[PDB]
Amino acid sequence: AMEDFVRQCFNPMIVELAEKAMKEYGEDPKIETNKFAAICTHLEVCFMYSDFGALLKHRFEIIEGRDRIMAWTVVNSICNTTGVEKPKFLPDLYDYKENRFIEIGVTRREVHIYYLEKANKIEKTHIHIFSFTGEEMATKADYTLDEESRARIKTRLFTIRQEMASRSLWDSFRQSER
Ligand SMILES: O=C(O[C@@H]1Cc2c(O)cc(O)cc2O[C@@H]1c1cc(O)c(O)c(O)c1)c1cc(O)c(O)c(O)c1
Ligand SMILES: O=C(O[C@@H]1Cc2c(O)cc(O)cc2O[C@@H]1c1cc(O)c(O)c(O)c1)c1cc(O)c(O)c(O)c1
Ligand SMILES: [Mn+2]
Ligand SMILES: [Mn+2]
Repeated sequence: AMEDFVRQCFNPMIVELAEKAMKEYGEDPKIETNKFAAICTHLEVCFMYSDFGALLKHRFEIIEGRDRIMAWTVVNSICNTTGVEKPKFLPDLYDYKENRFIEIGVTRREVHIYYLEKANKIEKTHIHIFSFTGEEMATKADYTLDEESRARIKTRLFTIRQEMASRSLWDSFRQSER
């Protein structure tokens, strides 16, 4: 059962944020278990990406995984102090070094298409897509992180993928992203 996997594979904080998020949108984590696990994955990658952070003490501000009220407080704080334009939707991070917001995507399809669907849904937000195929794609080929950091994100995705596969959950998870 994909539900049981999610609760074994991901830390309880991540799992809880995934539930809250699904319920906010009216979805039952016990029925839409593939989506449940997708959300956990997007969450964990955002935090991983966050935790990689010479000059600045914390290079990234984390925005995903917060209640919307705090998310916008943090986003408006950053905007009102750095002067950067205010997004129309909440992104996932802010980069203090490059002074821009980042929208992380995670797909189990080919990056190039998911990238495009993301970009259309936003415009000054830097997009960075990962996939379970091991690929990635970022606006203007600027991957923000070093290669050490990205490889760790990619390992984690592949680690999730093998643990799914071993329990035959993978192929469903792969097909459900429609
Ligand atoms: O975080 C994911 O969902 C968030 C919660 C959510 C939901 O509950 C229902 C719904 O209609 C939309 C929805 O948008 C949220 C979301 C936030 C993101 O930052 C994001 O990149 C995204 O694809 C989406 C997510 C990410 C994914 O990458 C993904 O494949 C997935 O199935 C889900
Ligand atoms: O609801 C506030 O905090 C949390 C965030 C939040 C949200 O994002 C969307 C939503 O549908 C409800 C919602 O409730 C949350 C909340 C958290 C609590 O710990 C709590 O006791 C509560 O009554 C509720 C809140 C309300 C306020 O009126 C307020 O001034 C404030 O600073 C914060
Ligand atoms: Mn987000
Ligand atoms: Mn995202």
